[PDB]
Amino acid sequence: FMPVKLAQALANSLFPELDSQLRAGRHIGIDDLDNHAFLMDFQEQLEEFYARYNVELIRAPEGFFYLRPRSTTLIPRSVLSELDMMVGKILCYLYLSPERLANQGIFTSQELYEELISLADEGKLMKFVNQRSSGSDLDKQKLQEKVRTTLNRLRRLGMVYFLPNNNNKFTITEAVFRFGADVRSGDDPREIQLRMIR
Amino acid sequence: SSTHIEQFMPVKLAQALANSLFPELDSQLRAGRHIGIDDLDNHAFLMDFQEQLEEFYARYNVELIRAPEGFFYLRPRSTTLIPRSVLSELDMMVGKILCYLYLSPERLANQGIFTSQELYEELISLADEGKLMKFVNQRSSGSDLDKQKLQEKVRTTLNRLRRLGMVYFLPNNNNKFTITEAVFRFGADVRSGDDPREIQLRMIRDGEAMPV
Amino acid sequence: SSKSVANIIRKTIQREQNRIRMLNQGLQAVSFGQVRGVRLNVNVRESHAILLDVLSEQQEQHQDLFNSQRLTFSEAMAKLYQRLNPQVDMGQRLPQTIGEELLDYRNYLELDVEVNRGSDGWLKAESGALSTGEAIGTGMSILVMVVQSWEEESRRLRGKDISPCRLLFLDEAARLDAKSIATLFELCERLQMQLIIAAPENISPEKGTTYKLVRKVFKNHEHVHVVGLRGFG
Amino acid sequence: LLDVLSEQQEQHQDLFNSQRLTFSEAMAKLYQRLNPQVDMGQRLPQTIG
Amino acid sequence: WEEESRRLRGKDISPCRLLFLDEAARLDAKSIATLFELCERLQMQLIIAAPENISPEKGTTYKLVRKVFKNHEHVHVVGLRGFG
Amino acid sequence: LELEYEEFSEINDQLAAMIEKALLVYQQEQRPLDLGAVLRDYLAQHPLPRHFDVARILVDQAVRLGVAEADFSGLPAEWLAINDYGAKVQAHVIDTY
Amino acid sequence: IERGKFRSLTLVNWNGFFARTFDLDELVTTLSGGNGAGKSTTMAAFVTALIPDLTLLHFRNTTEAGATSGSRDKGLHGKLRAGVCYSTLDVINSRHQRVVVGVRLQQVAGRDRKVDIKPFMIQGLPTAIQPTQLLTENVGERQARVLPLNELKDRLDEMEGVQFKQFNSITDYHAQMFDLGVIPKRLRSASDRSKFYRLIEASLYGGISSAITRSLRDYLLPENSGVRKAFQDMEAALRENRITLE
Amino acid sequence: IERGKFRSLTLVNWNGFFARTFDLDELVTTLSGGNGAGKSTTMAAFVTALIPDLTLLHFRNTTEAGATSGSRDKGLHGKLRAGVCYSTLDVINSRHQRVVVGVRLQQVAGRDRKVDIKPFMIQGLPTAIQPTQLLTENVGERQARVLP
Amino acid sequence: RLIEASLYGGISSAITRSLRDYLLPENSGVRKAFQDMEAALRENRITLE
Amino acid sequence: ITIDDAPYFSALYGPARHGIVVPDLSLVRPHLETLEDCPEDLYLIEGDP
Ligand SMILES: Nc1ncnc2c1ncn2[C@@H]1O[C@H](COP(=O)(O)OP(=O)(O)OP(=O)(O)O)[C@@H](O)[C@H]1O
Ligand SMILES: Nc1ncnc2c1ncn2[C@@H]1O[C@H](COP(=O)(O)OP(=O)(O)OP(=O)(O)O)[C@@H](O)[C@H]1O
Ligand SMILES: [Mg+2]
Ligand SMILES: [Mg+2]
Repeated sequence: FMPVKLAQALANSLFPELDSQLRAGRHIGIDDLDNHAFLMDFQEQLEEFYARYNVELIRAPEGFFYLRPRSTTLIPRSVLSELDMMVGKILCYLYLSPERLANQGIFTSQELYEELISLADEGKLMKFVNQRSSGSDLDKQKLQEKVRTTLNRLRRLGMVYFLPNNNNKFTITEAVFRFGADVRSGDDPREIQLRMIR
Repeated sequence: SSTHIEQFMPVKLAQALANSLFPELDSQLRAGRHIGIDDLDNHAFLMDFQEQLEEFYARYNVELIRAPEGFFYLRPRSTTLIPRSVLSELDMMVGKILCYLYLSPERLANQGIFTSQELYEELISLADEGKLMKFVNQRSSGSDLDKQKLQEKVRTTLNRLRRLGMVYFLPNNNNKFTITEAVFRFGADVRSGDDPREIQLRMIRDGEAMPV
Repeated sequence: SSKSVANIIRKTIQREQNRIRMLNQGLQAVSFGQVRGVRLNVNVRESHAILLDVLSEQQEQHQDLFNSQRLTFSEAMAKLYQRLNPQVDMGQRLPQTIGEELLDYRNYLELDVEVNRGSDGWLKAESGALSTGEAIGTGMSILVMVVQSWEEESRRLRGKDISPCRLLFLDEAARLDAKSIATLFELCERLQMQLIIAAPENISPEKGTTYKLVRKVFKNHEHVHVVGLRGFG
Repeated sequence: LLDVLSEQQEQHQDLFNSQRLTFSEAMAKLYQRLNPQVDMGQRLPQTIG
Repeated sequence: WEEESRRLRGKDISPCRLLFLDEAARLDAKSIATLFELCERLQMQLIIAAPENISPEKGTTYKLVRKVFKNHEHVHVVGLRGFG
Repeated sequence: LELEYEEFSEINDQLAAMIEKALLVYQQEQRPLDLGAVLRDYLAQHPLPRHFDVARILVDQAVRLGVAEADFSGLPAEWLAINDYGAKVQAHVIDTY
Repeated sequence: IERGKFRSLTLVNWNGFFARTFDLDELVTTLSGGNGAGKSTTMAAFVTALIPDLTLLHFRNTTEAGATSGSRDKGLHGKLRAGVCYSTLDVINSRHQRVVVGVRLQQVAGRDRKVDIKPFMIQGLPTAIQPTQLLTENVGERQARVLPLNELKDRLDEMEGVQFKQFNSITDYHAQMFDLGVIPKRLRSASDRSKFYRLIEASLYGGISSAITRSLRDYLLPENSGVRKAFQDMEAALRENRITLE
Repeated sequence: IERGKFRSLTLVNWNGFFARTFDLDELVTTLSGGNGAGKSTTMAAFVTALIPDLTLLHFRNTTEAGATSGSRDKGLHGKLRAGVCYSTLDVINSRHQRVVVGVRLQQVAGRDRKVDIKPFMIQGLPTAIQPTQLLTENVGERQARVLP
Repeated sequence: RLIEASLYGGISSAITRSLRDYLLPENSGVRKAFQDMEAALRENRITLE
Repeated sequence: ITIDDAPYFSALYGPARHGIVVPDLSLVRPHLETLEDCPEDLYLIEGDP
């Protein structure tokens, strides 16, 4: 047999879509009203359903849901690039207090580009593009292209939402905290985030 | 009555989804693997609950299909919830050759065990060697380095076909392998003795195959 | 329209915060193992705080969306909420329902339970991060919170000279140490709330009434012999 | 079922005149063959055979 | 399980035996007496926990007290004995 | 440092011994036992702070001796006083030994 | 002023209790006895009399305290005995009115372990009459006879000023209990019953309840109508027009 | 034949314990103390030293027993302090051989509250050596230090 | 499972549900004879399918 | 207020039930001339709101 509430949950019309998304690694935040409510309602059974795949369904303390595979995962795994985590930690830093007054939650690609270039060390930047590179225009253009590419990957993960127009301006969701640092009693988030970025 | 499985789901479908074989199979199927007669467990499972699985997957806008040869596979629709991809032309050359090898009664005495060299020899016997070499490198003219490069590409594509379930390597020797009936999908353009253009149109209409 | 709605919402929020703050004080200095206090932490969600401020002071920037008679008020609220925080998605649900959700004040509040453990500050109460007795004590605390809230709620529908009864249980009470039981007795006494506790004789609280049970077989049937004591202290 | 499979036609046809045992029943278990109602999964349980 | 491994094990080794029980206070005196005689007849070791000393005349016992001390915590352990 | 030690007191076990010896006569003669009178007489032999423990132990010993047939009558028993300062007991007389 | 109190709990013909009445303390009542003596049984009686709903009632063992529904047995049937059984509470309001509330329990015959339950209430009883006396006949035999609801109704109606009310639905029973100040909230609907039972059973087993923790705002905050009804009335003209157009 | 026995349990740098050694009994060992004293923590240390498989270890409260919860946190991390930690067992084999099994535990820096485990075993240790002293270095005036 | 059930005490739901798996041991002599019949029955499955 | 005291209070306050509480009543004196849009009889009371 099968638990009644589990059968009810997976009978719901929203399940196929959410399944598809989750398997891809997308994170469900409070923004997605219906999906988030659905997970809140049926967590106790969905956790068991996905445990059958050797994959863990976790609700982050901030509120967003996501899947974590074990070593014996039944779902084929894939892994992010170094530049990807660099950009992710940058976005976590930009989730700041003056952000509210600075941009009202809406950023641009240039903010991130310039922040990345200003805050990172040159050596790891060269390692990102190519070791043979040295402070040249074409290298910076390639790095811009790679930044746009990885930003789209992150949009796929649900970290960042593009505003619906062709231009590259976006808003940061709470789920970006997954890149963030460990927090200890009384520690300042800016300092610890910078400490890891260094 | 209320709080009763039948309210939300057919009993047979729930019974299938609760089976211990389902997660494996699901995972695989989604990845594009074909299922033949040799992997009994899976095949039998498929057979037992065919219609429930079909109905299930339908939710995704994907067809669970059964070829006449007895092998199952997934065909996504245009509105598919699951991504769809196409094979490379080299994969097709190796696919149609593996198909002719399966049919060949002349080699049936091998009991299905073939060697990469035999496959390669058959392929070069039929296709235009020097014109096919164009795909390995635009400057190829029959040099041995380029011939070894072709053999290595064949070795790589054959490994991809293994992941798709179209061929099984021996347990201890990787230079030898065995075929399965799933290879007959490479003959979908000629199984009926009719106008090739019309066949091709029919196939693209059904979502079986794309041009390049 | 506009400002007045914001004011009624703000006053309702303020009154709820104050009542919670009053309930909160009764639970100060409750000793349960290393736990030394319990609180109900109440906060306002940002996405709604900005909406409330906008509705209070920037109404001239959105009046087109409010006085358009082709759509109703709740729909106007939903559309304004989507205009702010544009990344929010809507699950193919009618804007009417989202509007009525915005009309319900409770949706603006975020609620947590916190404990003042040991040398540390205020921590969110997680079961896995507490001993057994601390968990039991915290549970009792939250339960009395609920009971007090419900009595305050209903009194506007009850007679002026009626005060409902209050009673709670505890099974396998042996799990609590003497200090914790003293704390629990103090709480219930200060709250005029009755208790019934079961223990396999390991605990002998001097105050209150005690019943001794013994099960026997009599004329080939199960029978329970009962004795009672009270008045000590 | 072990008695059904163990004892064969030629000698035990004189034994088979009992109402409980017959040959066809081995194929009748083909119905049971397809899927028993096992619940928890470890190692590999499959079927009546 | 011990009987199953009789074949694989060397002849001269008998494996150790040990079990736990938290919140032993849920059991009354008669039940604990039963449990002790069972485990001793089987050469079975036990580790049990209870807020109050539920077993005064059998085995060893330790008493734990936690002290807050210079903005951290420290546990003090003292033994108990049946008679004095 | 090295582990210290602490010891238990056997005063309550001794108390149980005196009470059980004092109570054994009722069974041997099969004399009807009333908890009210017995508790009132027996509490007079100890000071007030110890009364509660004495009452508990005495009840523990007494209930093992037979049953009270009145319990099946549907008639509740009264709360008898057993000392000053206001202690009470509820129990039917023990008849069936 | 002068909060009400529960005065006593009575069991009739339960497993191990033919006829027993417990006099509850004003602050603390302690049940004590060896394993299997019947303590949890008494608390089962209390709560079943308080909330007579067979959909919610589930007396799982204390071990495995938090698991799923699991078995189809709710654990109540085995606590009854053949014949008729009762559970009753005696209460004193702030008005000092003596009200007796309870239920009648019976084992439904069959393969499965099912129970039948019927609530009732009595008002105006003299202070001189105890529940056990009402519910039993002192026939010549060694043991009395428990008398069904028919005999009970006839016996009570004979009394002067005593009223016997017998309910057909749980909702009515809870409404009367609330009106007399026996519970802190009037259980409008099944959802309210579920939350009240959650409260009681969470207190019974102990620990930080998962369900209470999930829905904290639903439990601790009252719902306010003022913010809404203005806009329902203002919205009315449009609603009617839209429906007419459709 | 003489069956083997567990001699003792040792904890180093756990939550509330710096370096403590419990001597087990041949039949029964009891732990007592008020709520929050640290009894369940001692249980957890023992079982961790017995089965270091981090996929399995899950220390629920005694309440909520039997509920398969999938909790976000397994409850082990908080029972450890910063720095290095140990948990070891001393056993007398049926062959009258003294063997010391154990694990080295250490918190992982990072937002996720993860833990690292490295098992080890010691054979032939002289009977006069106590694990508490073997695992620590005497630095300063009776102010010992733990060593990796 | 065994140790955890002992620690929290009581009738462990998982233990009782699969009691066969926990108590009854496995036998190699049975397997050695059954290897041949396993081959045969596999073949029959093939055919059936 | 409860249903029992509701009739008493409604009788007590009479027409002024729906007045406004304003603790000074001199701060309104300048505003008052502007009141052209109000119920024909407005009631004002002084006290701590
Ligand atoms: N549903 C049931 N079916 C059969 N027997 C039952 C049932 N419920 C309880 N019993 C038996 O009734 C007796 C009393 O059980 P109960 O749970 O009331 O004990 P208790 O005094 O609360 O024990 P403890 O405090 O140790 O849990 C025990 O013998 C128990 O086995
Ligand atoms: N994961 C954790 N994180 C933080 N503190 C913890 C954690 N686990 C336990 N503690 C704290 O450590 C102390 C010891 O808890 P523990 O459960 O070991 O005590 P105990 O004496 O067994 O108590 P009880 O008998 O009530 O279960 C308590 O203060 C508990 O709050
Ligand atoms: Mg019990
Ligand atoms: Mg503990």
